[PDB]
Amino acid sequence: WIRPDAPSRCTWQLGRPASESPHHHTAPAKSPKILPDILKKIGDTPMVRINKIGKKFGLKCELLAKCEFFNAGGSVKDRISLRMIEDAERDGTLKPGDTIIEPTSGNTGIGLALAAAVRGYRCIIVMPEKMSSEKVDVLRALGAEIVRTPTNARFDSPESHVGVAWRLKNEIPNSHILDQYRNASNPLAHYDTTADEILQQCDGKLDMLVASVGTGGTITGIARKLKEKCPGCRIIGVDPEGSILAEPEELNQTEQTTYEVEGIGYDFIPTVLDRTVVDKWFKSNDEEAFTFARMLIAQEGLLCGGSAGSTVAVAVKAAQELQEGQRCVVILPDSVRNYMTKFLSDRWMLQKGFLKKPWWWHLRVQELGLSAPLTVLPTITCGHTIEILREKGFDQAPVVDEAGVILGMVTLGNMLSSLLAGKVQPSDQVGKVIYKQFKQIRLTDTLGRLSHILEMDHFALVVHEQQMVFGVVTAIDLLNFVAAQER
Amino acid sequence: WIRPDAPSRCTWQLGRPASESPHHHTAPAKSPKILPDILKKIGDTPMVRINKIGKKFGLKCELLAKCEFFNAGGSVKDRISLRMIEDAERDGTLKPGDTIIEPTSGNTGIGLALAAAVRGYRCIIVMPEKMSSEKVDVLRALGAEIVRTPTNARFDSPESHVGVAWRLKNEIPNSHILDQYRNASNPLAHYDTTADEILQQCDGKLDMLVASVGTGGTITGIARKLKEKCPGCRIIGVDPEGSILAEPEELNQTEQTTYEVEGIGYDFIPTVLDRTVVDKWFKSNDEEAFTFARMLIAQEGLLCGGSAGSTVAVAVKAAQELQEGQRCVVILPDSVRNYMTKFLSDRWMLQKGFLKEEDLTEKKPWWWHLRVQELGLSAPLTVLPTITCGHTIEILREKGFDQAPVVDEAGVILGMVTLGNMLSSLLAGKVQPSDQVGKVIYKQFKQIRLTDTLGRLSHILEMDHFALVVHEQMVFGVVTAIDLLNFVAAQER
Ligand code: HEM
Ligand code: HEM
Ligand SMILES: *Cc1c(COP(=O)(O)O)cnc(C)c1O
Ligand SMILES: *Cc1c(COP(=O)(O)O)cnc(C)c1O
Ligand code: NA
Ligand code: NA
Repeated sequence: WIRPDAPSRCTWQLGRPASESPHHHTAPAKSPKILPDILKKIGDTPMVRINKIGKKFGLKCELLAKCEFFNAGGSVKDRISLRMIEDAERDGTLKPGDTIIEPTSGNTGIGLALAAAVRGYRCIIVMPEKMSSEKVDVLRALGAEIVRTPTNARFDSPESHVGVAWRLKNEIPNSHILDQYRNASNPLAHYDTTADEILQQCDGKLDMLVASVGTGGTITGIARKLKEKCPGCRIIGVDPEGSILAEPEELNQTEQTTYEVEGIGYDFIPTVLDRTVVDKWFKSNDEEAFTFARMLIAQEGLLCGGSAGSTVAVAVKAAQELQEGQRCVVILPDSVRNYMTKFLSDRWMLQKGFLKKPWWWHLRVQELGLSAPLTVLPTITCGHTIEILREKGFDQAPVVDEAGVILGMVTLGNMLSSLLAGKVQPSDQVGKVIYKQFKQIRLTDTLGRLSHILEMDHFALVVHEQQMVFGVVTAIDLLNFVAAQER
Repeated sequence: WIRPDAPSRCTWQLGRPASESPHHHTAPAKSPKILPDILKKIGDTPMVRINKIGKKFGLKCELLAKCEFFNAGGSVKDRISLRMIEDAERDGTLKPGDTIIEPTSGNTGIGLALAAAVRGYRCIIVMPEKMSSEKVDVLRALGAEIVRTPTNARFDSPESHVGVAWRLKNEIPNSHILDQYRNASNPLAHYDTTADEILQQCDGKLDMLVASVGTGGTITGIARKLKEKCPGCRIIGVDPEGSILAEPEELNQTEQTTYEVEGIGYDFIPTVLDRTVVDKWFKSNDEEAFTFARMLIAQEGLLCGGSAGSTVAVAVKAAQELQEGQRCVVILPDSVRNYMTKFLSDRWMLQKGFLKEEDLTEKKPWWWHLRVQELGLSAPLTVLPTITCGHTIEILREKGFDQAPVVDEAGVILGMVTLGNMLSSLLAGKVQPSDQVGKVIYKQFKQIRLTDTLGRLSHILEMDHFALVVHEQMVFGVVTAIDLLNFVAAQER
């Protein structure tokens, strides 16, 4: 076994010329008009000015986001996945149809699974239990095999994601662990490409770089290059509370060692992380990470993930010293796709304790002044439905059976349109026209609750615990109320 | 009210010089090094060669995918959202802080909500009930207000997405419906940009273009440009069963008018759709759409949506008429993000009948239907929750076990402890020998029955490390992925 935290034997030093590098460096390769496969859509990610969040928190400098979620697999890790595989192929390590096994928090796994799918490798991913089910869904669809490990397993225990990866490799002939924690291809991808894109996009002018840290390849690769090209650029590392990557060590004094944000922080120092090139660390927490991720979406239209939020949360503190004319770049590592049922969900945010209202929000449904609806039996014909709605002056009716079970809604307009198009005959029962989907809501529920319900259903049927329908309410009724009140 | 199917008053005809257009026309532009905002990340999408799928279905031509899911909002509609807003701003129609209301199947709503978030407009989306909750979650996060309409509401009834959009607008001052069904800004975005990109990318050489159809903006804009610049190019339109877009009308004969694929097909002919520039239509269905979308992911690594699947399902038939050296381009409209809990989920697919246990078990390994009991389980040592960390080390070592379920006096399973994690914890000073195991115990696990299959175990092991075998409450066994691997390897030796 080779431990993921063994001290690095890299003899790189700032001031040492590139000639002396024992490593293979891949230069930018002119992209053809037609990409031979999706793996060429990795790199050259956009750099986008942040327009509202910096100003809101009193930054004077320019704040720019390097948006790594536009890579083919949706994350920054697509760069290292591709580079680790290509170098291993060049080395003769990785032969056609071999098996790739990787311990990952998710994104390196997705990157590797995507390349494996394209290139024809068997791919086995080992991922802690805390990681999102959205990651599992994409991994499965890409044909990866998936093993999970307890989130709280110490990294050197047999059941850690690293321990289990090495134990699987030992049982599977022609398997390899490319090993993002030790493989130079990880930070070198960022040194050769990500860093050169940033310089190019900024015309070599950059005062601060803020990056969250997991393996440390991103911050290490970018920093080694920037210290060479742009030594005035301050390097700011972001580490979650619970992790021990940050220096000085006094920053890491808490009991808690778990957190909800995914992809950053560890219980060991990865070999590829060079902490000497980080000028200053900040600790982040889950609440600010998710607050800022939601802000990035809502104010900048940037559909990014949790650690992107961590990074920007730090950047608005760290770049406060910068002046107008100066420039801070942040790395946004992955996409909102990984977190659809996590921080993107208000219910989740509430459950986890991580979370303004219009004037009408706390009012109750009954204050709408509901009209008691006409109801019809499910045995009514399409023709008699038209006749009774028009005769009684209603445009719709709940269909309710003899036992009082609400079966759905019919409307005058849809019944007429269906008749006139020959979809139903006047003597048909209403089965082919009835709207079956609706949501019940109480007389005593809030209009806020109604508003939420109306994001999923057209019709809310008003009921009460104490068999009767008190009203049918749609979004137009709620608007009419709100508008009338304020006119 | 203006019906979204009124006959087009456009007098374009194939052969009329571009100098006769009365429209505003843009073109693809080089983008700046630093984007001023994310709305610049729209257009110039990749054209990617499809390497496995074409060959597998016998195609001789080159098959290329235009991947619109790389746009800022995740779809092709980001092009028309931006264009409709920019034109309405230049017009003087849309003023600072006005309200945008749009009837949408979801992607145009997302596009407009994204632009509205950036530029500061109130945005109200009106979306049929069938559209995914993933769309709702993105819309919500972008600050859009969301209203829904019955999926099988006829377009001309008051409760359709188009009818409800009109009724909302009438009650909200300073609101506008940009109206993708009638607004020239929709097909023009594709005529001016999408089509020109496709031609630049193909060096002006292609033989067939296959596109699925909803508003008709994509196919109409592309086809009008291609018919002018590449008149050999065959235009193939894809329409779901249940929709009336396709011609001849005989193709549209069907029992149902509902389907699960999102973003294509309608019960009316949108004003922006020019069907005269479509050479041939193919009817698609849900099963092939989702089969092909999953195949695009699994074989090409293209993280696309349902209608992308519809399009490729048709392309592998339509392009059979092409020979080696010809080229077919397909439009892939949106991303897998919208369908995470729909076609991406095997449970949803099974529930819907688009996946049948038969070919779900054809691809299955020999061990798949063996039972957990056939692993030959060892009775595990269990320990009480009052055991100390020190005594856990001792009893595991003494009795020869690497792990033990923690089980209270009443038989409740509290979790697992392991020798390795207990020792690492002790050596690192996280616990002391006399501590109880609360801080080291793994509380997460999944129960499985002796009579469950190894296929079921395999699924379980994609979510949990430990499966604890129980029966109707003694523990029969503890199983992990490594145990399953060892068993399969031993039987295959
Ligand atoms: C003048 C430039 C450089 C020199 C002279 C240098 C030198 C070395 C040497 C001697 C090794 C040890 C090989 C071995 O133990 O088998 C090594 C490993 C490594 N280098 Fe470099 N290196 C340079 C640049 C870089 C850069 C730019 C990066 C990353 C951005 C990097 C990352 C690594 C990593 C991750 C390893 C593996 C560490 C280990 O196994 O302990 N190096 N380097
Ligand atoms: C090249 C010569 C073209 C001419 C002479 C032409 C002409 C016209 C005219 C005169 C109208 C106004 C209808 C009215 O309100 O009276 C119109 C509307 C329109 N045009 Fe064009 N057009 C051209 C190209 C295009 C192209 C390339 C597209 C789409 C790619 C397009 C799509 C439309 C649409 C969607 C409308 C709105 C239709 C309506 O409201 O009924 N046109 N066009
Ligand atoms: C990997 C990752 C990071 C950190 O990048 P390293 O190069 O591993 O330090 C941050 N966020 C997410 C979501 C990641 O996957
Ligand atoms: C809009 C859309 C289509 C059809 O494009 P049109 O330009 O409206 O014909 C196909 N698929 C998806 C997912 C869409 O959003
Ligand atoms: Na993590
Ligand atoms: Na649809």
